[PDB]
Amino acid sequence: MRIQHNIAALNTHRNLAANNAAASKNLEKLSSGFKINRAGDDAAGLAISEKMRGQI
Amino acid sequence: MRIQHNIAALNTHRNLAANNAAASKNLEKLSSGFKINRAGDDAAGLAISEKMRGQI
Repeated sequence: MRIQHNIAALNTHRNLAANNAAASKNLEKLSSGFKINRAGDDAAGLAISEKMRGQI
Repeated sequence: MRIQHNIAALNTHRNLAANNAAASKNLEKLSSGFKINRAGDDAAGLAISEKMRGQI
């Protein structure tokens, strides 16, 4: 309730970690120049891109 | 009745001992930072705290 646990700081830490992760993802997308670097980014579209690259 | 026994002082001693004990309990709770240091403090709540700690 008072000392042993400070829940506001925990919530703030969570949100801070999430924001840092999102910024890191954006940095990856900007440095790479591609919007899809992993399949977790977009599954339907990775396959399409690979087939289109083969066709090109 | 007059000399051999002084009952007011006995009652005062009892109350003094009780107050000292309560103050000591409060000191324990303040130094520890926890409201439940023994099961005599609270039985239903010790178990809940332990299960919640395990889950955390």
